[PDB]
Amino acid sequence: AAPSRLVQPGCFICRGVAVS
Amino acid sequence: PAPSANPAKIFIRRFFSAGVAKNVVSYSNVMAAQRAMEHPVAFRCLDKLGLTVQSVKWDVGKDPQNTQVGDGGMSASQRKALQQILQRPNPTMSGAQLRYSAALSWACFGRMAFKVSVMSDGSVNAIWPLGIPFLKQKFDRYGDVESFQYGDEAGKETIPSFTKVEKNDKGRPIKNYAFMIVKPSINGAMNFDVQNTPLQAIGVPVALYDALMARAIDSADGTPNSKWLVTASRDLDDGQAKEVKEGIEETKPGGDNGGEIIFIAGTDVKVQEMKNDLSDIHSKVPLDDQARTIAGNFGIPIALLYDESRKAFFEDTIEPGYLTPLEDGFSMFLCGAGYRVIFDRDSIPALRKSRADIAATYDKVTFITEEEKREVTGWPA
Amino acid sequence: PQVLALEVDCNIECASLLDLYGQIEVSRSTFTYMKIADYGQLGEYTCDAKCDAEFGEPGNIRHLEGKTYDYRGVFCFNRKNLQEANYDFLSFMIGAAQRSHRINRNQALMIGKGVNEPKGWLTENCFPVFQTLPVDVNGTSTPAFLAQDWRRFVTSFPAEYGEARSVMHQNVFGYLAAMVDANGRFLFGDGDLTFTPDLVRERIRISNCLPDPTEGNTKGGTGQDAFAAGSFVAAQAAWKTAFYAVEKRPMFFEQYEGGSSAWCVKYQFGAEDGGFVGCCEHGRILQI
Repeated sequence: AAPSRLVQPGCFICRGVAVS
Repeated sequence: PAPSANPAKIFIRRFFSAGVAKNVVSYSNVMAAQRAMEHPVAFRCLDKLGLTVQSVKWDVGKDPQNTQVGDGGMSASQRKALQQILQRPNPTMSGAQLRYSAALSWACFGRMAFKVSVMSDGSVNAIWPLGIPFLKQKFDRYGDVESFQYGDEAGKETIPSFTKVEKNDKGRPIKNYAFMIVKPSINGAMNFDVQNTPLQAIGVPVALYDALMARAIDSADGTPNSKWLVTASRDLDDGQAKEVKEGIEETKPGGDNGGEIIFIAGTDVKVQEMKNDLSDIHSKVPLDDQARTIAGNFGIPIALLYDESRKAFFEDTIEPGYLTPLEDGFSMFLCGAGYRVIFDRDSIPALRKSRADIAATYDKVTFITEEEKREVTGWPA
Repeated sequence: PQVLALEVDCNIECASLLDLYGQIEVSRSTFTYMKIADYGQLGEYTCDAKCDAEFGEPGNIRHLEGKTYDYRGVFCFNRKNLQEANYDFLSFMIGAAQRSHRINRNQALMIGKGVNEPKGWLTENCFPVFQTLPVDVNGTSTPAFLAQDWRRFVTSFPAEYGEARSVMHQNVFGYLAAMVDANGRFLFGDGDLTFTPDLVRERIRISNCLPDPTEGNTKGGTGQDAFAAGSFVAAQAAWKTAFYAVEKRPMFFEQYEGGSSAWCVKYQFGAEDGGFVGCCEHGRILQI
């Protein structure tokens, strides 16, 4: 089988305040 | 007590799969037993095996190796009911025909299956034989059978096995069950194994017998039965070639000039007489050999198809191959310890003389008590 | 020349979403049942000193019914390799047919399409679907799925409906378990190399042939790995009253004498079963 990636969730915190 | 842990789990792992209701006999064996019922020699032996075992008489009785003082004849009323059913099975059936079917199916497939309908208290009500071809069985998770499937779509009675069924406080069942008596083989596999049948190793000679006999029937009609291939020459005026024919032909028994010589003046005709043996069309030598194979493989002294050979056929293959396995299968689960199914050896008309002399000579010995003089020739007490 | 007994097969099932749904048994091929649409209002807060009353408005009782669909197949042999082989093709194919029937019944009761297949609750699309919000990253508005959303969805089930389990993929469960907070810590199972809580107690039954939103466990999502918004994530329902499964007859096998031309002996196999959805208010679907 071809080498498949293992992408995982990153640092997910917010949904309501964009950074300046 | 009941280990419930047998070493027969070696097969349910991957060699087998639980909850499948697999068939007990391969369709090839079923068809092989079917066509063998019309084969002359095979049918002859098969009906012989069933016939002789059908002559033995049943009865319930005490077992000789009765070290069980706590007798398993739980009620002594289940035993009389067991005696009744052993002599009178389910209506429109006798014990003799039951024996015939059991031993026959044992010979063709190496299995015995039955059905019981014990009422409520270990008292057996009736017994039914089961068609071994179309009987399916279902295995447990550890090592054994739990139910039997009998019928494809409509009839689906998941009849429980004897091992798993609602028992009494003493051990006897209360509801219906089945037996599935099996013949062992190599590599163990108490029930997961292949059958052990004489039909396994008779395929080639029966095929040869059919082929040679088919050659016989064919050549019987198809070979000219005429003699005297007479031949003339192309100088004989067909118109008198008729009369020379009418001269020779009209000598048959009850003819015009019958039995008189044949005179041909000029134009010498030449006769040659065909042999037409036709006396070895069935290949007598390579036919009786195959007959001896399919008879010996069933355990049949050739002489049967003199009295010493009958004694042998009775007490060398019939007794310890159909009578002992049937009795121990019944004795295993049909009644408690101390009592078991027994058949009287003295009912065999061929061994009556043998039992007579053995009883007579034993009468002469003196350093032996009367009870053991009895027990050595039957006669319990 | 040293043929072994090894029979490596290496094929998988799913889990079974059968012990969840309410099971019922029917003999005939058409069942029927009553349903209460609404009790309706009867009686108002009438005034006093009024020798009268109001008839109100009666309720409603409907009478629905449902069939059961059949599932059949056929397979033959050649009776020559069947005779000369060192195996049992018959039992092999019986097992294969039972396996295929089980997996097909499961996938049908899940995603069945109308005619001659029980309508699965996926294609029914009357379970309320709750879609999760997208997230921001470097200005981009990629969609995501958080433990916060998972907790919100598992908590928003109406309490009076009863206890309701959830169904979701092991890939989704691994994604949930392998979450990281801001600095570096795991959200669940802090510092034990693995998070494996008692499923049966967390009331989360697991399976393996759901839409599996994280494609091949390769769609965590920060760039072009976004969850492709519009993909099933999980379902939560009081299954003992949301979806019913009717059973009539187990599998049966029969040789077909006639059609067997003495070369290829043939068996047929058959079964009948079905499923439906009752009150599809008990039951919600969390989606991206």
